[PDB]
Amino acid sequence: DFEEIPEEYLQ
Amino acid sequence: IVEGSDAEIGMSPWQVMLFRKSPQELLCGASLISDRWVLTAAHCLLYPPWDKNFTENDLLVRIGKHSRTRYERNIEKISMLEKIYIHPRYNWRENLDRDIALMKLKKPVAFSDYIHPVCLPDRETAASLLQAGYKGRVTGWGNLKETGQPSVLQVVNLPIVERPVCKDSTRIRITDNMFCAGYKPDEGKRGDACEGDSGGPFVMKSPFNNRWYQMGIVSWGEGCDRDGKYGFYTHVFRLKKWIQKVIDQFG
Amino acid sequence: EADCGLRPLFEKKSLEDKTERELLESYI
Ligand SMILES: N=C(N)NCCC[C@@H](NS(=O)(=O)Cc1ccccc1)C(=O)N1CCC[C@H]1C(=O)NCc1ccc(C(=N)N)cc1
Ligand SMILES: *[C@@H]1O[C@H](CO)[C@@H](O)[C@H](O)[C@H]1NC(C)=O
Ligand code: NA
Ligand code: NA
Repeated sequence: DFEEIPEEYLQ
Repeated sequence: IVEGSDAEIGMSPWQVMLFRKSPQELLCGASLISDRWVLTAAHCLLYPPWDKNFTENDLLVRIGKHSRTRYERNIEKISMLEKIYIHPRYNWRENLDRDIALMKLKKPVAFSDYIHPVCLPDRETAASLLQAGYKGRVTGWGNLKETGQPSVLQVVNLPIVERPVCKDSTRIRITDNMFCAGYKPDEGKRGDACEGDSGGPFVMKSPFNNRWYQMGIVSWGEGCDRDGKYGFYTHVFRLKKWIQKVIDQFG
Repeated sequence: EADCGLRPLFEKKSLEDKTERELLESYI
């Protein structure tokens, strides 16, 4: 149910 | 948080969400103690009985949040972890004694109306305020009931409980590095932390200097908001020498 | 920090939140 966060923060 | 209420905007600007990268989900609460350091419960990161052992690259820290699930554009800030430090004498085998961990951020977070650190107590503030009957405040995005989930950050005020009552409420061996809080059955009012609130702060507002101090970390409890049970919190002051040692050596 | 524990939207502007008085009242 979480909104996707900006791709820049992901790894 | 069970039987709490919606937080006000900016009410707990030190509240941190520990967020799992994949799958994306809430892992725990935590608190901001400086521009580069975040405090949480060790069991949020390491708990072998449940096959839990997170490393730095598994997680993100989300600071300035109010909504549990939304990406709060222009308000929240998301930070990567440089390194995790778990108390070397964290007792996950027995009773969660010394349930504390620090996380150093890769980059300093900018403070704002929604992002601001909490104070850690000195001996005197701890002595003055950690007394049975004195109330603190717990916040988090954890479960609303033992067995759903909140739209926004929840808050509840709870009284510290006398140590013999804490001890008599459980078969677990309680230590000086824990305290408990919550209402007694006879007192009527209720409320408690729950699953997902782990790692979040138990804070008290000093009447001497009007500053908020983090006295506890949400650690453990037998169910949530059960009559005759109490929430247990890591005693932050008792472990402050370790906190300072880590920050001094690695900060 | 020198400014730790003072919230921008509360203490810094001398506004109280809706339940902090409950805490103060318990500090007897
Ligand atoms: N063994 C005995 N007899 N007692 C100790 C039990 C410790 C354990 N209790 S538990 O009921 O499993 C906690 C729980 C898990 C899921 C949903 C609700 C509540 C517990 O709290 N644990 C086991 C390891 C991690 C920690 C935890 O889940 N912490 C999160 C937490 C849960 C509840 C509270 C609360 N204040 N009620 C606080 C933190
Ligand atoms: C947990 O992860 C670390 C690092 O990958 C590892 O060294 C350790 O042995 C693992 N198990 C623990 C700490 O119980
Ligand atoms: Na007991
Ligand atoms: Na209870």
